[PDB]
Amino acid sequence: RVLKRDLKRIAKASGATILSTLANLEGEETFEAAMLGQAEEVVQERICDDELILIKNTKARTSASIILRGANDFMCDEMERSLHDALCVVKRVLESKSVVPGGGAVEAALSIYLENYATSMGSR
Amino acid sequence: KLLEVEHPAAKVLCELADLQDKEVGDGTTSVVIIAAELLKNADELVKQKIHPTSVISGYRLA
Amino acid sequence: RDNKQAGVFEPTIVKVKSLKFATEAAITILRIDDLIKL
Amino acid sequence: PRQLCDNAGFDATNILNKLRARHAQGGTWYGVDINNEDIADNFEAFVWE
Amino acid sequence: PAQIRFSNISAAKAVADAIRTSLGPKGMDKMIQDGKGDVTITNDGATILKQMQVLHPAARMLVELSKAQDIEAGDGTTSVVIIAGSLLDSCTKLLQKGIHPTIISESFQKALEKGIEILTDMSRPVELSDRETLLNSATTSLNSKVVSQYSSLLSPMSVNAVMKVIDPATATSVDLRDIKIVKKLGGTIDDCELVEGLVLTQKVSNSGITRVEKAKIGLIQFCLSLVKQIKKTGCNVLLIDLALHFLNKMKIMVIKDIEREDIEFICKTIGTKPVAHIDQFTADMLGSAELAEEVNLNGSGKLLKITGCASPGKTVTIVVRGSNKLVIEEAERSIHDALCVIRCLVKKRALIAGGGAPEIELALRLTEYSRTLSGMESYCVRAFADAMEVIPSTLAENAGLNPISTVTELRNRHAQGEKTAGINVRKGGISNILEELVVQPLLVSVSALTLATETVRSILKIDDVVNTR
Ligand SMILES: Nc1ncnc2c1ncn2[C@@H]1O[C@H](COP(=O)(O)OP(=O)(O)OP(=O)(O)O)[C@@H](O)[C@H]1O
Ligand SMILES: Nc1ncnc2c1ncn2[C@@H]1O[C@H](COP(=O)(O)OP(=O)(O)OP(=O)(O)O)[C@@H](O)[C@H]1O
Repeated sequence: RVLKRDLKRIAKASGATILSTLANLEGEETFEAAMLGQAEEVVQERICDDELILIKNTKARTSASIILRGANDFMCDEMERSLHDALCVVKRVLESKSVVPGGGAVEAALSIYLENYATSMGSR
Repeated sequence: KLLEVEHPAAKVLCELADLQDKEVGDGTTSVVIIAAELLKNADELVKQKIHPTSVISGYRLA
Repeated sequence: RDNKQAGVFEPTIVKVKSLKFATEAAITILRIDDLIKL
Repeated sequence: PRQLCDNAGFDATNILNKLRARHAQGGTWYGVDINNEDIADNFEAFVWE
Repeated sequence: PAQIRFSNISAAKAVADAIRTSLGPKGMDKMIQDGKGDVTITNDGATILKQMQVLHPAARMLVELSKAQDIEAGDGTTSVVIIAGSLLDSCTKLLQKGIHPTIISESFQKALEKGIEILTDMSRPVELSDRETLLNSATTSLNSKVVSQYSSLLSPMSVNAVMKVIDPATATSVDLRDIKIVKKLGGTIDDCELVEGLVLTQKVSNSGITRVEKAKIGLIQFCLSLVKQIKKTGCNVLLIDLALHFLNKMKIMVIKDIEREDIEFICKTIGTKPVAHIDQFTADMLGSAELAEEVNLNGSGKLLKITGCASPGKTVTIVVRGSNKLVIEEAERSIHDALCVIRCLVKKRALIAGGGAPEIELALRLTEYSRTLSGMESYCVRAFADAMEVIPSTLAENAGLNPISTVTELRNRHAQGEKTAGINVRKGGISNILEELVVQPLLVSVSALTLATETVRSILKIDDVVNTR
């Protein structure tokens, strides 16, 4: 009873292929050495109220997980959207190959240089 | 996207939202406040006996 | 405050294309000198 | 210097844009000329106050 | 009669007051709103006057005046409307003093014939056989148009096209009907192909061979909706689902869905004629060709390349590719503007400067000829010279300078110098026009003077209007 969207990140982790049907159009085969990946260690860690399954050192995943252990559902649901909002701030900066200090620092510095440049040209 | 003003001057600023998300994906309303204040300062130049041809060629070098 | 200490950073392509698109939009409206309706 | 170009019939924007460019280079005594339609050093031309 | 004379002038003055701001490359843009509520943003003066929807007959004659310049020259549409309206402005001051319009009409013809010989001696003659002078003059006017980065490549495509149809320095009149430009989606303008025969953008679907050597083409007009009499002459290419099966058994290429405007183009390439019926369809109405196939190019698509006409006829065709559909429709007009500018030199092998340059010497020398004349030729010809200064006065307005002080400084430059001085709209100032590479042919100015004078003579000859049912 594993979710479908969770399995798309698992098959992308170990580099395995998702098999929709086991029947190979005339019989039944398991497609050996095709739908299998590689890993190192899978431990069933004792986490309170949900015993989770962690995977370590897959083929090409680069992803992780943050276990937001708390007290109730009020503080855990608000902290999950806080982690998602803080993820996209650091993500959108460290993509594009160079950055600039913004938030009013760009236009305030341009208001002084372009005025001194305006007095250097003339000609209407 | 939901603002519908039936005016051709306001219809010009509708298409720059489509050129902003397809280029980078962010920035959209910072283009609008800059370009409208660009038009308001240039409108004061028209009353000060300046032709807009010097305003257009001066804006591309700025 | 200093943006280097606070870590407030913006990409360059959102700052370059904003000044590029806003002046080309201000050019097109400033080139309008006559109105024709049908 | 703007109303001095308006009352003399000169181009008020063509002189004042070249007058501020002359002051930006280091000209401290450059102003408008009532005879010629260009800028000139008023200290050298004996236009004093 | 004065209520109808001033009504024709003030209606024509309102037309010239709108189109004058779109003069030059730095002209002001316009906002056109049709009756259905849409908006269109464009600055072409021939496009604005088509969507003006005027109702006065004096304003409707300026619409026919705008189309009269594009058929003989193909360049300078908005330059004719400004001098036509400003001439009636100077005629309004003459009509207040008590002059009959039939004296101003004959005096404007003497100002026209004197205006031709002034522009003749001040022009620079060029050689038609030299393709280098034809290349730089064509890429000069194309730099101010929409397609400006491909002007150095599209200009030799128009030079080599006219040299295959028109013999150099022998023919005067060039018809622009027998030339065709095709366009397809995908590809680039950098790759070009000059086909001496014909090209169609249709397909050979569903004939599954698409390659025929030793081909004779017969244009069929009777719609097949019979095949043995086609095979009686041995025809292999036909030009127009149950009819598809029998034609494939007879091994004949089937190409259909052809516009009637393209039918006349096939009549001059190979020498074939459209048939009327099957019993009339014989071997006397067909042609001969050595190649007829569909080449699947990477950018040009599936085009029909037919070469080897071996018949009398002067046709050549240019294959143009390009990425966007809005680019290739402007690229077709880019070569068409290059096709028309070579047509201006084959009738008048001369060049003049641009940017308000020849209008200064046209206004100064006609004033000196008006000082020696008498009668009404001392006032109306002097008013003809005063209305020739509206072109540099409007070009100084669109350049961002003073409209009075630029033309006044140009009049002193032409009094001691020549036609080199003028207004440069790229740098925004008075400079040598021949050094900044801005040239125009002779017929863009000498026919704009002729058509605007004939319109004013047609306007001043109208005394009263009458309704008819
Ligand atoms: N961390 C920050 N600190 C201070 N100011 C910020 C910060 N992030 C963004 N800003 C400011 O907020 C503005 C962004 O406004 P907002 O996000 O409401 O619309 P927008 O993104 O400009 O619209 P669009 O999506 O078209 O570009 C920017 O002009 C920027 O100066
Ligand atoms: N490179 C240039 N520099 C200065 N003036 C120019 C230049 N090119 C054209 N002009 C001026 O612009 C006028 C033509 O105006 P415009 O370009 O708006 O119409 P057009 O495109 O020539 O119309 P058409 O192509 O139908 O003749 C000419 O009279 C000419 O004097």
